[PDB]
Amino acid sequence: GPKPGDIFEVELAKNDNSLGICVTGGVNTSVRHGGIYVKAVIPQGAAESDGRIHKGDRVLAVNGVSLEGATHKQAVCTLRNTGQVVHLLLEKGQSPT
Ligand SMILES: *CC(=O)Nc1ccc(/N=N\c2ccc(NC(=O)C*)c(S(=O)(=O)O)c2)cc1S(=O)(=O)O
Repeated sequence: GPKPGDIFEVELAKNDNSLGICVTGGVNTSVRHGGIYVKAVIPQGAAESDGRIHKGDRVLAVNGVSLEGATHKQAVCTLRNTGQVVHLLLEKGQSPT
């Protein structure tokens, strides 16, 4: 598989179903690393259906936009405001599934 600490890109299509993602992190929200961790995933929502993204996975960028620094609300509203195919950048070292 990909190595731990591997930066990998996922293009998540919202083809199957609604996004059904939420995130946490930001300015030193609950999570210490402030990483934009996936907070919730709707069962068989786009992330879960795609199987690549799950809860606890950490996003850093969104279509080339460093989401780091931003608050958890922007992080959610960002996904919520993104389109069908979105380029998500994630780095390994995420929580278990
Ligand atoms: C998984 C999760 O946490 N989802 C969540 C959490 C809280 C709410 N309640 N109110 C709310 C609505 C909408 C927004 N932001 C945008 O619409 C861009 C916020 S936030 O900005 O404070 O996060 C809060 C809703 C939801 S939802 O089920 O994802 O709508």
